[PDB]
Amino acid sequence: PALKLALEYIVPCMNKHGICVVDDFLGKETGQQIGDEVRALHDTGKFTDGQLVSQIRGDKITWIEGKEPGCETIGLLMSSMDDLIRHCNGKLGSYKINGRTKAMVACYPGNGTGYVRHVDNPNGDGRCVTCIYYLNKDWDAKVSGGILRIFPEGKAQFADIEPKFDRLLFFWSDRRNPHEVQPAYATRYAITVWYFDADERARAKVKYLT
Ligand SMILES: O=C(NCc1ccc(Oc2ccccc2)cc1)c1cnc(-n2cccn2)nc1O
Ligand SMILES: [Mn+2]
Repeated sequence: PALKLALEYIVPCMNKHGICVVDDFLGKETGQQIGDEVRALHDTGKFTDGQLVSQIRGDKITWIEGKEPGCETIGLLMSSMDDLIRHCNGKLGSYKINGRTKAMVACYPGNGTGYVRHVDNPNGDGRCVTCIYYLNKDWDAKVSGGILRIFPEGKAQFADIEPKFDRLLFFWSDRRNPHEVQPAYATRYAITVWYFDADERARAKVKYLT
């Protein structure tokens, strides 16, 4: 359960490696339901965020609050993510997590598109923990690719994360974990939520106002 999973794995694993994976997070029924909602978003051309603003990502994204009609199971996923982070309260490094972003739903077309190497939060914008959920049924990375490769600072080796179905991924959002998405040869879906550190976000606000 959430508390046991948080205190006995996520907290120790995050403090040791900064990268954490939870498999079969929600179960098959809920996983396929989340997939159905995401596919509905894709089929009705909802991945149009940024499409009206001038400058280059190759994927398509949309932001989900979780309470929109047809997005309820995504909201349920977001609730479960929150339960875990809440049960970690105060024990995740030195962070005091007080908020989060909406869910970013990302679609990778499958024509070799991936995501260039980057750092999620390199300039202290307040994001401390990156949470990704994968909903790709029967993903065989040997053929379909789409592996997320993370290069943790203070490790010799890199960490390869297959976007397997019903998999949850946690990692520090700062310079410790640069990462890239390898080319995708099948439609690849991911849902990402970012949690905020209170004081770092306050410092960021002060910088914006100063
Ligand atoms: O950083 C990102 N996008 C910009 C962003 C994200 C969240 C934000 O929320 C807030 C809101 C308010 C204050 C601070 C942050 C803001 C900007 C971002 C990071 N990785 C990826 N990957 C794609 C594949 C693997 N990784 N794609 C991304 O688009
Ligand atoms: Mn990223």
